[PDB]
Amino acid sequence: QAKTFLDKFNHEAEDLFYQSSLASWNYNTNITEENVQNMNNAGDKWSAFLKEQSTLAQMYPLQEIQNLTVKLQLQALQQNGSSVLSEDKSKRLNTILNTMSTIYSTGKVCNPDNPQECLLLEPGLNEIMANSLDYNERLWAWESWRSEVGKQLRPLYEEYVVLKNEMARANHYEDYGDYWRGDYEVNGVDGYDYSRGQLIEDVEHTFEEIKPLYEHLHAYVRAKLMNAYPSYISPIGCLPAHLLGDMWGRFWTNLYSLTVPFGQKPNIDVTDAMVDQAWDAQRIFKEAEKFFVSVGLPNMTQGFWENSMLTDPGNVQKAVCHPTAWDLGKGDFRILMCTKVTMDDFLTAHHEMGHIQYDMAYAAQPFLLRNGANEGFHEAVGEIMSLSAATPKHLKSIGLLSPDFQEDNETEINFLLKQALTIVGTLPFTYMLEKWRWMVFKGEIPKDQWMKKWWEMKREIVGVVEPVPHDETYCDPASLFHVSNDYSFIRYYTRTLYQFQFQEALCQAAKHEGPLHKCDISNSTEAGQKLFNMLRLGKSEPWTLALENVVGAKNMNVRPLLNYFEPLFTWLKDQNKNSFVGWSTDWSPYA
Amino acid sequence: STIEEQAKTFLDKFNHEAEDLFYQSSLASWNYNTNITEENVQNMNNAGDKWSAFLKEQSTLAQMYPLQEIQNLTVKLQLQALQQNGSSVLSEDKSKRLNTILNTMSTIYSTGKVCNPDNPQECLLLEPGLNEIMANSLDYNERLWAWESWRSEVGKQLRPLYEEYVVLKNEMARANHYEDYGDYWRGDYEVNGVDGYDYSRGQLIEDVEHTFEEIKPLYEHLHAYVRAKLMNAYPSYISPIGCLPAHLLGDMWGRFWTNLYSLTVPFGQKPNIDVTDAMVDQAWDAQRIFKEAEKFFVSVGLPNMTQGFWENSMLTDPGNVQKAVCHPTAWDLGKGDFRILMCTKVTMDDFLTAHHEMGHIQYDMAYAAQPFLLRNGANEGFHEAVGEIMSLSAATPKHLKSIGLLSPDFQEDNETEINFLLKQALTIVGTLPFTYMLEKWRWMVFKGEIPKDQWMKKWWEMKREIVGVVEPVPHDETYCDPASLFHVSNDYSFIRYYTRTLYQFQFQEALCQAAKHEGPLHKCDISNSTEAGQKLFNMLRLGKSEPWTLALENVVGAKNMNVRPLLNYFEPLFTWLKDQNKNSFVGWSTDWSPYA
Amino acid sequence: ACVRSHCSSLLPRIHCA
Amino acid sequence: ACVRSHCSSLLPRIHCA
Ligand SMILES: *CCC(=O)N1CN(C(=O)CC*)CN(C(=O)CC*)C1
Ligand SMILES: *CCC(=O)N1CN(C(=O)CC*)CN(C(=O)CC*)C1
Repeated sequence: QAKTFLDKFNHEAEDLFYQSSLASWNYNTNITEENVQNMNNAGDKWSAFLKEQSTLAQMYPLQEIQNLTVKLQLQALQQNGSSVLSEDKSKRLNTILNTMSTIYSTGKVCNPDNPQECLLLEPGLNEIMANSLDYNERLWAWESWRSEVGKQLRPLYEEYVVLKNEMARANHYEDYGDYWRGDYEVNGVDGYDYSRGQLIEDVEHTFEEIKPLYEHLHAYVRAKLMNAYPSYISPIGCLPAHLLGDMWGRFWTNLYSLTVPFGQKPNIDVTDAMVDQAWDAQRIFKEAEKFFVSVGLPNMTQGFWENSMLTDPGNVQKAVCHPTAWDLGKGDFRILMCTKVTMDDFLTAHHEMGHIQYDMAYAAQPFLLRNGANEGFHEAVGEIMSLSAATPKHLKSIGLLSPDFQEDNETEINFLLKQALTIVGTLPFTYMLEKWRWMVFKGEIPKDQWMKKWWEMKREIVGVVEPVPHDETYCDPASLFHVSNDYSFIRYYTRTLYQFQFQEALCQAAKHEGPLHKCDISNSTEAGQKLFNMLRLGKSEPWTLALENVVGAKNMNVRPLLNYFEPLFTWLKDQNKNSFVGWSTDWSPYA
Repeated sequence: STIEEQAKTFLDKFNHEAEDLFYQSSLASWNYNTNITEENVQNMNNAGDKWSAFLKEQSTLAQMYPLQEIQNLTVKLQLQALQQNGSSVLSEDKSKRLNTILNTMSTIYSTGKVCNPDNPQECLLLEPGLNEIMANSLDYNERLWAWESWRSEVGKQLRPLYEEYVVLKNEMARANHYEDYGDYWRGDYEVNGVDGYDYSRGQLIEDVEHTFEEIKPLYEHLHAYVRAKLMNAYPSYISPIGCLPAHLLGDMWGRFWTNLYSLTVPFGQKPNIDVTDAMVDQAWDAQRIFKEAEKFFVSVGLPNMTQGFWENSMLTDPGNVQKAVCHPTAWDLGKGDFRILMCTKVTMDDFLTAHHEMGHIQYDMAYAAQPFLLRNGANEGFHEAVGEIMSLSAATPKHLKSIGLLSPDFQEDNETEINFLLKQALTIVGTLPFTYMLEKWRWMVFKGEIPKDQWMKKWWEMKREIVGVVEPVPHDETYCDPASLFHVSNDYSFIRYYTRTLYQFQFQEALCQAAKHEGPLHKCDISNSTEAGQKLFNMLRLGKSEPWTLALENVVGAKNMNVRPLLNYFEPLFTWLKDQNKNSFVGWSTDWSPYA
Repeated sequence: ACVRSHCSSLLPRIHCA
Repeated sequence: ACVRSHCSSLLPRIHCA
C-alpha cells in the first residue's frame, strides 16, 4: 500500500529535487540575485513537497510494514518535515542560524597598526595564519578574530543551544548532541545494530591508542617551532594556538617547511613538472578518470565535462570557489572546482571525482536511499583516492615524477610527517571540539565556564594553550565555520579512521606487498569491485554491514591508521629519545 | 476550518467517550478486586480491552494535528498525552511476545512456591509463607533457606525471560528515539519548553546521585549501629567491619529494616508509642479510623469524603463469601466516583495507612478540576509523597494526644523521641540506598553498561559498595536476584520511592512553616491549619497541568528536589548515632562475605 | 502506554486491565 | 537534518539553498 505511495513521491521528487540542485549550482557558478530568487523559490517548493509527503507517510505505521527496504525509506520522511518547534522559536532559530553564518562570512578585523587596513578571514587573516612567521602578526589575527566575531556570536550560540535542545528533546533525544550521534544509530538488523552511546565510547577508546603517536609529533613539532619562536615556546609546555598553520590549528600542514625531516632532500613538487609539461584542468580531471577506469569504474558522463566548472570563470561571472561534487539527478552530475595546476588540486580532483563515483554508484538505489552509509563514509571515499595518487609509484606511472628517484626512507619520513601534519593533528582537534559541544548539549558544562573548560580541554587533549586569557565574553568554539554554521564534526573523526580501514582492505585485495603508505590501487579490478559493492548500497544497509562487506570489520578500528604511520612513529620516538614528550597543562605564554 | 479548532472538535468528542469507558473499566476492575469471579475477570478484561483500543485509535487520530500549529497551552498538553502515550511502537508479533513475557514473569512471581526440604510436598509462597519468616524469624539458617530458595527456585526461571524483556523494551524505547528503556522511564521527570522550569532526563541521574552523597553520613552511621546490634542477635555470623548478610534484614530483599526494631530499639525500657490497645479499649473500628482521618483533612480546610465513598468503598474484608484482594488501594473510577479498598484492622499501623490512602483520594478529587488527561499527579513520586506527609503528622504525639489515643499526661522525652526517629529511619533512610542501587543497576542494564555475563556480579558489587549489604551465598548468571522483586518482575519503575521520600520532607518542612511550627520538625502536626491545607491544595488541584518543578515551587519556594529537609528531620538521630558509635567501626569492607 | 491511573496501587500485571 | 544531499561540501548557512 505505502509502496505505491513511495513510487509517486520518487517520481515527483526527482523533477522537483533536480530544479533545486540546478538553482543552487547556477547560483554557486553565477552569483546572481535572480539565481537566489529561483533557488529560494525552488527551495520553498521542495521544503513544501517534502513536508507535504511527511504527513502522508506519517499516515502509515512502520510496525505494519514487514518489507525492510521500504521501512528504511518510510523512516526518513516521517523522521523529517515536522517543525516540532514554536513558529516564534522556529523563526528565532533560523534567524540566529543565518545571523551567525553571516557574521562569520562578513566578519572583519582592523589592524590597530593600520586602523584603515582591515582583513576578512578569507583570505587576509587565513593568509597570515597559513604563511606568516611573526608571533605579534599571527597573534593579532587569531585574537582580533575572536575578540570581535566570536564575542558577538557568544549570545547567539547560548540561545542556539537552548532552541536546538528543545527541538531535539521534543523528539525524545536526550539533547542536540544525542540527535547528531543518531546519524550512526542502527536498530532492527541482528548483529549490525549500534547505540548513540557506543560512539562516545568507540571514539574515546580508539583515541587512547592515538594519544602516543600524537604525543611525539607534538614533541617534534615543538622541538622545531622552538628554532622559529625561541622566546615564545617552552620545551615542556603546550603549543601556543596561533602558531599552528591555521586560524584554529585544525591542521598543521602549513608547518611542513619548518618541520621537514630532511631538508635538502628531493622536495616533492610535481606542480613544477605539470607546468614544465604545460598541463591544464582537462589533464588533471582526465588523468584521474583513467585511474578510476583503471580500477574497473565507469567513465565520467559527457554532461560532467560539459556542465562542470573546473576553472574560475573570470570577472565576467563570479562563483563559490569551493571544490564540490554535485548529485543533481536525472543522471546529471557536476564538479565546481576553480582548478589550478598544483599537486594539491591534482589530488583534490580525484577526491571530488570519488564523491561523483559514489553518487553514480548509489544512483540506482531508491531516491531516499541515495546517500552515504553514514556522515564519514563519503569524505573517506575521496580521501583514499588522494592517498593512492600521492604514492611515488603513481607519480611515476603518471610521469610527473622521473623514474630516477630512489624511494629511500628519508623521503618516506618526509612523506609521512606531512601526511600526519594533516591527518593525525586534526584528531586531537576534531575529538576535543565535538566532545566540548557534546558536553555543552548534555549540559555537563555551565555557561559560566564554557571557555575555561574549552581551554582546559584544549590544553589537556590537544596540548595547545590560548596565548591570551579568554573571559566568558568570547565564543572561540564558534570562531570556526562548522560550529557557527551548525554542522556535526565527528564526520572528520570517523572518516579519518574509516579511510585507512578501506585502503588496507583494498590493497590486500590488490595483493600489494610492503608498507601501506606506498599502496597505489591503480589497476586493480578486485580492489574496485569490492569498493563498488559498498558504494552501490548507499544507505540501503547499515554502515556496520557495509564496512564489513569491504574491510571484514563491523566497527571502526585505528590499527590501519596506526600501521600507516608506524614507520614515522619509530622514527619520531627515536628522534625524541633525549627530548621530553607530553606537555605541562599549567604553562601558558602569559605565565 | 482552523486546526486548533478541528482539534477541539476531536478532544471534545474523545473526552466524552473517555470519561464513560474509563469508569466502565475502573468499575469492573473494582468488582473483581473485591469479588474475584470468572465473570468479574471477563468483565474486567472485556472492558480494559475496549479502553486500550479506544486509546490506540484516538492516539493515532491525535497525531494528525501538529502541536506547533496550536497556541492554546491546555489542548496542547492534552494532545501531547494522547499522541506521546501512543504505544504499539513494536511489531504485532514482538508486542505479543513482550506481553506474554510480562504475563509469564508475573504469573511466576505470584505462583512461586518454595518447598520446605522437610516436606517435598508442603511448599511456601512469598505471601504469606516466606514473607513471615523474612519479617519475624531470627534463625540465620531458616532465613537463609528462604532467601536462597526464592532466588534459586524462582529467580532462575526469570533470568531467561528478563533478558528477552530488556531486549524488546529497548527496541520500543529506541524506536521512540529514546536512548534506552531507562531513559524512557526518566522521561516522566522531563519538562521540555517552559522557560524557567525545564528538566532533562539526565539531571535526574545527577540529582538522585548528588542528593545521595549528602545522605551517606547518616545511613553510614545508622548502618554502623544496626550492624552492632545484629551482632548480639548473630554473634557467630557478623564481621565488626563488614556488610550485613542480605537474609538478616527484616525483608525478603532488605528494602526496609522496619522489622529489625525489636533488636535495634535504643531504649527498650522506655514505654511504647503504639496505641492499638487504646483503639481496642475505646472499641474503635474501620469506620471510626477513616472518620478520624476525614477530620484531620477537614482540620486543614479540605473537603469531606463523598456519600458514595462511605457507601461503595470496602474498608473491611468481605469474609469467606466474597474473596477479595487485601491491598491498601485508593481508587478514582471517574464521574466523581471515589472508593478505598482496605481490609482494615484496629491497629495504629492500619490507622496511619488510612490517612495515606485518604490523601490519595483528596488528590484524586483535588484535580477533578482538571480535564481527564491532566487528571494525574505531577510525577510518579508526587501521589506517594502526599499520602506520606499525612501519616508523618498523624503519627505525632501531639496528634495522638488530641485524638484521645495517647494519655494527655504523656511524656515526650529525648528517649521516646529517639525510639520514634530510629524506627522511622529503618523504614526511610534504609530503603533509600536500596532503591537508588536497584534502579542504577536497571538503568545501566538498559543503557548497556552491564553485559549479561556480569549482571549478577555487578548486582552484588553495587549492593556491597552502595548498600553495605553482602550476599550470604555466591550467585552466578543463572540467578536473577533483582528480578526476584515484584516491581522488576512486573515491569514497574522504582525511583518513585527515592523521589517521593525527598519531596515529602520538603512538603512537611513548608506546610509546618505555614502552621508557624516552633521546634523539631518530626513532632509537627499540620492538623487544624487552613493556611497549610490551602498551600498544599493549591498544588493538589494543578495535577498534571503544570511542570512538577512549578508544583514543587508553589509549595516549597524552590523548583528542584532537595535533601536538607530530610536531614533536619533525622538530625537528632544523626547526632545521637554518631555518639553511640563513638566506640564502634563505621563503614564497610566490600570484599568480606559470610562464605569467606 | 497509560495516561490516567484507575487507582493508586501497582497491581500484578497478570489479571489486571 | 535533510533527506538527500545534492552535493559533497558544507556551504555557509547564509545563501545555502
Ligand atoms: C493505565 C494503567 C494503570 O492504571 N496502571 C497499570 N497497572 C496494572 O496493573 C495494569 C495491568 C498498575 N496500576 C494500578 O495498580 C492501578 C490500580 C496502574
Ligand atoms: C540537504 C542538505 C544538504 O545537502 N547538506 C547540508 N547542508 C546544508 O544544509 C546547506 C544549507 C550542507 N550541504 C551542502 O552545502 C550541499 C553540498 C549538504
